[PDB]
Amino acid sequence: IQILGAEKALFRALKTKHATPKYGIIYHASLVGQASGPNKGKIARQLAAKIAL
Amino acid sequence: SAAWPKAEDPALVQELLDCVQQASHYRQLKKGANETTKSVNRGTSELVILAADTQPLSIVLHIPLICEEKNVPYVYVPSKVALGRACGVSRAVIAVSLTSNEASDLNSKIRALRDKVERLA
Amino acid sequence: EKLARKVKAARKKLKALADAEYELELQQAKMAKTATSGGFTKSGRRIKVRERKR
Amino acid sequence: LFILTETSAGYALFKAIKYKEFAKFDSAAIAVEEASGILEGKVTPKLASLLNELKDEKKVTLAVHDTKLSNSITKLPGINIKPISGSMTDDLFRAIRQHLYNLIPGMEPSNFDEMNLGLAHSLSRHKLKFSPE
Amino acid sequence: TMERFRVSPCGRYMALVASDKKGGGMLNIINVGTMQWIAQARIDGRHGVADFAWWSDGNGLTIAGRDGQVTEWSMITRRTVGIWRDEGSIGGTVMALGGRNGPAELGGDRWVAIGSNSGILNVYDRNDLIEIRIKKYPTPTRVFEQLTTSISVVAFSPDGQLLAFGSQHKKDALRLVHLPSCTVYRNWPTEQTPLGRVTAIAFSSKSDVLAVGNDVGRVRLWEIRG
Amino acid sequence: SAINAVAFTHSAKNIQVRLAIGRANGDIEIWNSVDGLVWVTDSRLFSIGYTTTITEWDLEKARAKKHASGQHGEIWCFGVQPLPRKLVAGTVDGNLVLYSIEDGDLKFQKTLTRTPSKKTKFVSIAFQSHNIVIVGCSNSTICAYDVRTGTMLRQMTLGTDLTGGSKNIIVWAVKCLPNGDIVSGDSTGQVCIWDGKTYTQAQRIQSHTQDVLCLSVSADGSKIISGGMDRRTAVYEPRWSKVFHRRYHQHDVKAMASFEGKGMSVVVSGGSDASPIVLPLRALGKEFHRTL
Amino acid sequence: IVEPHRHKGVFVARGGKEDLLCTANLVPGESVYGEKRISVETPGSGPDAVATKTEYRIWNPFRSKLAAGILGGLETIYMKPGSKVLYLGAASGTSVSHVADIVGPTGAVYAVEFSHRSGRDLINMATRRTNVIPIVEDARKPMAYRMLVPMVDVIFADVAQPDQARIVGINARLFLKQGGGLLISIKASCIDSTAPPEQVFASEVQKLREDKFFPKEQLTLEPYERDHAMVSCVYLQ
Amino acid sequence: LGYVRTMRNIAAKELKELEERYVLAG
RNA sequence: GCGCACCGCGCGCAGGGGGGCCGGCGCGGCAUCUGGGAAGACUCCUAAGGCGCAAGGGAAUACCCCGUGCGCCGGGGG
Repeated sequence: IQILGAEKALFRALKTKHATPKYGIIYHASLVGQASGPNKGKIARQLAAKIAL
Repeated sequence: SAAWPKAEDPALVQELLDCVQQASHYRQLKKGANETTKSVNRGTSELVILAADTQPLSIVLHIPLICEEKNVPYVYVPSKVALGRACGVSRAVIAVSLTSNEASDLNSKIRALRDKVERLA
Repeated sequence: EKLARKVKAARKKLKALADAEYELELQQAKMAKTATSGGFTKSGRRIKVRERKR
Repeated sequence: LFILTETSAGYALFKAIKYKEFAKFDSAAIAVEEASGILEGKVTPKLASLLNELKDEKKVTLAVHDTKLSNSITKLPGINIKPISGSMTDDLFRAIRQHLYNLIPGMEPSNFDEMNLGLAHSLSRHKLKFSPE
Repeated sequence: TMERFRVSPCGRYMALVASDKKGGGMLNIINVGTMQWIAQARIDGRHGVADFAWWSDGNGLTIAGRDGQVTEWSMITRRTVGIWRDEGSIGGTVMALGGRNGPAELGGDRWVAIGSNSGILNVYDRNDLIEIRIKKYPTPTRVFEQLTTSISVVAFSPDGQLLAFGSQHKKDALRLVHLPSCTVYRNWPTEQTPLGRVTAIAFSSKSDVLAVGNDVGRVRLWEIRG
Repeated sequence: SAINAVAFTHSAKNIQVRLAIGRANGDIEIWNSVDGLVWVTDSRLFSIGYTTTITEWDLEKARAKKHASGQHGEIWCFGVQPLPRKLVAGTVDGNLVLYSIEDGDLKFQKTLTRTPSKKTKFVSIAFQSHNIVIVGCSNSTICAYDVRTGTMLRQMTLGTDLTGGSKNIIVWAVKCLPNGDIVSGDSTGQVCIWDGKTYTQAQRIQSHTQDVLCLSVSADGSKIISGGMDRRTAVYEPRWSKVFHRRYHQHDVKAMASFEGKGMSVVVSGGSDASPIVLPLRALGKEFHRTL
Repeated sequence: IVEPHRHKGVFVARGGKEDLLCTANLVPGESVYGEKRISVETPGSGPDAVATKTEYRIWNPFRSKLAAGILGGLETIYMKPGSKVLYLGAASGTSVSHVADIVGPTGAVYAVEFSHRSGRDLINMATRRTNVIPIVEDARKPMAYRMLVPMVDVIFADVAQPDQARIVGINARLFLKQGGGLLISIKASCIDSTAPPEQVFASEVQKLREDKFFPKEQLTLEPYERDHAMVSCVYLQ
Repeated sequence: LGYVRTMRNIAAKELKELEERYVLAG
C-alpha cells in the first residue's frame, strides 16, 4: 500500500538493480505533502503501515 | 470469537512459541503481520501463528483468508507479548510466519507441529 | 516426456532461486548491525547468537 | 384429519387423504413476509383463514413437520386451535413435495419459480442486508 | 541433589528442589529443627521449578516454574492459594520477592520479580494478585528489558528499596532498580565498573553493602549511601 | 471369566435396583470381551468392549439393542453426566467423544477436543461437576475439560516413575468427591487427592506396592476404597489417611462399585480371580461375603 | 476439435499435444472466473470462418472436484440436461457454473452456501445464469430453505465438515427423490486427520450406508488431489 | 535480494501453471 | 477339465472357489532399551582470540591458502 501506483518504476528498479520508488498513489494525501525532505519517504512508510491497519 | 483455531495453553502454545524461537535462531522466521502476509502470498510459508491478544483483532483477521487459499496451517496463541519475546524482538509481534528448507530438523519440527495444528482444524 | 522435462527444468530453476534467496537472507544475518544468529562460518560452525534485540 | 403443509406455491389442507383445499397467494413483498411469518410461525391470514371453522370444536388435531410451527400456531386464538407436530413420518410431506404437479391445477397452473427466485432475492439478499454493507 | 535449597526468613523451614521432572516440579519442605521432610509442593510445567521464594512471614511459598506459571503456595493449609502466569514468559529463569506492607494472606511481602530466558525481568506488586482468588493474567508493574541475555541473578535489598538483577552471559550485565518507583539507575554501573561475569550478588542486612561475585572468583563490595 | 466392570443401577418402596457385571468373555450378568458399562436413570446400561462401538443393552429382551459407533478408535472409557444428559467417551487416539442420549436414541454426536500428543491415551474419567470432566492419561497427566465449550482446563501432571524401570505414571482410575476434590489412583501404587478449586494436588497417599486399578468413594464423601494390581484393597478416612488393607481378593482387583441405600450400604469388587466379592461400608462392623 | 464425452452434456476437446475437458457455455461470451474457453460455429460457414454461437468453457480438475472425478474415471455422474441438482458447499459458484452448464436451460441447480462473500459472487454468477438459484443459508438447517428447494434428482456434496454425512443425510431426507443420486467429495484430513485415509473413506461410506444410501462406486482423486475420495451412491434404491 | 525475490515470484507462477498443464496431460 | 499309455499312473497346461492362514514384506501403534540429531543458557559456546562483508596476491584452478578497508562479538584490564 506504499507502492500502489508506481509499479513501472518499481519493477524497473527491481529487475534492473536500482532504487525502488519511495511512494505511489499516497503522495497526494494531506500528510506526505505536508512533510518535505526525508520526512516524505519516512511518513510514506508509516502512513502506509497505519493505513493497511 | 473469530479465533476458532485457538491453541490450548497446555503446552501446545508452548511448543508453538518454542518452535518460533528455534526458527528465529535458524532465520526461517518472517515476523509481523505485513511480512507474514508477504510470506503467505509468496507461498514460502510452512506454518503461521497469530496472536488473539490483538486489541483490534480485525488487523490480523485478513491472513486466514490467504492461508486458506494457499492451504497453509494457521493457529492463534493468546499473547502477542509471548509471541514477541518468543521471536526476540523487544516489541509485540502480532502474527508470525515460519518457512522451511529442503533438509533441516527444524523442518521435521514444522511437520509434526502442523500435524498437531491439523488435529485442531 | 516433453512436459516432464519442462517440469524437471522448471523445478530446478525455482529451487535455484530459492537457495539463492536463502543465501541472501543468511547474509543479511551475517552482515547485520548487531550480532544475529543464522548461517554457517567457514569453519563449519554455525552462528547462534542467544541474545535478544534490545 | 387436518394438516398444514407449505410448499413454494401456497398453503394446503388434505382432510379428504386426497387433495381437498388450498390457500393461494403470489407476487408481493408480503409474499416473502409469509416466510417472515413462519420465521417463528406467527399470525398469517392465509394460515388462520385456511384453518377457520364455524360450527364447533370436535376435532382439534393437525400435523406440521416442525414443532416450532405447530406450537407456534397452538397459541393463536383466531380458531382456538391447538395442533401437535407431525410424528416424523415424511411419507406425506415427501409424497406431496413430489405430488406438487397435481396440486397446481387446484391453485396455480403456472410457473411460480420465477417469484420463488425473487423470494430468493429478498431472502438471500435479505441476509446480505443482515450484513449491512 | 541438595543444591537448590532455600531457608525461610523465620528460619523454621527449608525447601529443596526435588530433582525429578517428567513434566513437573516439586519442592520438599524440611524442618531444620529436626531436619525432617514434612510437606511437598508440586507444581506442573515442563522442566519443573525454575526458582522460588519463601514468603517473608514464612507462612508459604511462591514458586516460579518453567512455563510461566507461578504458584502462590500456602504452608498452613499445605495447599495452593492460586496459580498465575507471568507476562509472556517462555521459560522463566529466576525469581525474587520482598518488601513490606503486602498481602498478609500471601506472606506480607510486596514486590516479586521474575526473570526469563529472554532477559526480561517482570516486576509485579503482589497487592495486585488479589481480586482466595488469584488473578490468572495480571500485569507487571514494570517490564525491565535492558538486559539482552538470560537473567541469572535477582535480589532485593532487605529494607525493600533496591532490586539488583543481572546476567552471567555478558560482562557488565548488572542493573539496579529503585522500588516502589521502578526506575533503573543510569549512573551505576558505567563502562569502567569492574564486575566481571556476575555469578552471584548479595545485599547486606542493613541494605547498605552490595556484594558481587563473578565468573573468575573475586568478590567486590560497594557501600550504598542514603 | 474375569471381572472388568461393575455398576449399580442407583446409588441412593420396591424400586428396581439391579447390579450389572461385565465378564471378560464378553458376558454381562445382573444380580439383585466387555471392558466398561454404566447405567442411566433420570434406567438402561451401556457397554464397550475393546472396539469403538458403544452399545446399549435391553434387559427384558436380553439382546444388544441400539449399537453406536464412530470414526476414531478404541473406546477406553465413558461416563454419564449428572444434573444441575450425554455421554463422554475417551479413546486411544486422544479424542474424547460425546454421545447423545436424547430421549431414547444413542447417537454419535460430537468430538469436542483432543490432545495434541497422539501418545496420550485416556484411561478413565470422572465428573467433578455437571459440565466439566476429569480424565486420566497414559502419561503422568490427568486433565480437566469443559463440555459447555469443550475447552481444556489445567493439566494436573503427576511425577515420574521413581520405583524403577518405566518413566510414565499410567493413571488407571480417577474418581471424585462431594466435597469437590478428586482422587486420582495412578500407577506405582500411589493414590493422590487433588484439590478442586485450583486443580492441584493436596495429598499423595502411598499405600499399595503395585498400580491401583480401581477405586470408589462413599456417597457421603467419607470412605475411599482403593484396589490395586496387588492382591490388595485398602480403605481411607479423613486431609486423609488409610485405615487398613486386607487381601480380600486373589488376583488384582479390577472394578469397584458402591451403593448406599435400602439400609444396605455395600461396596462390591471384582477382579481376575473370577470371584465377585462384596464388602460393607461399615468396615469395622462385621465380615464380608463372596459370590460365584 | 471437440467430441462428446461418455457422460450427458460433458465434452472433451482433443488438441495436438493435449486434451481438455470442457462444458457447453450456457451464457455465451462470458467466462465466470477467468478460464480458457472454446468458440465454434455450426457448419455451412467455412466461407464465414467466424465463431458466434457454440461455446465451451474449459473445466479444471484442480479447481473442481467433479471434473477431478470425471477425469478420475467415474461410471455415472447422475446429472444430465434436464436434471435437478442440489449443490452443497457452493463457494463462488464456479463448479456450480459447470453443473449449470451440464443441466442446461431446462435444468435447475440449487446452490447452497453459508458464507456471505461467496454468497455475493454466487449472486453475480447466479444473476448471469437463470437455471441456478442462489441460496445463502446453513446446510445444517434444511428447514430454512424447505420453501425454496423441491425434490431434486441429484445431490452434489462438497462441504469441509466433520458431520458431512449427517448434513447430506438430513438434506437427502428432505429434498432427494426416491432412488436419488448422490455424489460426495470427501477429505480424509478434514473428517479425521489422525486416521489413515482409506479407513476414513470406508467409515464415511458406512455412515452413508446406515444413513440408508447405497454406495455404487468409490474412486480416489489422486493424480489431481491428495487424500480425496469421490463416492457415488444412490438414495433408497 | 529484491531481484532474486521477483525472479522467484515469476518462476513460481511458471511452475504452478506448467505443472497444472502437465497433470492435465497425464 | 483337454492331449499324451483305450495293456496304467502321473505328466504339458487353462484357471474357479475356499484352505494350511507357514514365512517374508507392507502399513499401524510400542511401557522400555539402543543410536543419531536437536537440546536447558549453570552446562557447549573449539581461544585469547575469532567471525562477517568487500577488495589484493598465490595456486592441488570446483576445493583451498596469505595479510588491506569496513563492521560484529570476545578475553584481559577496568
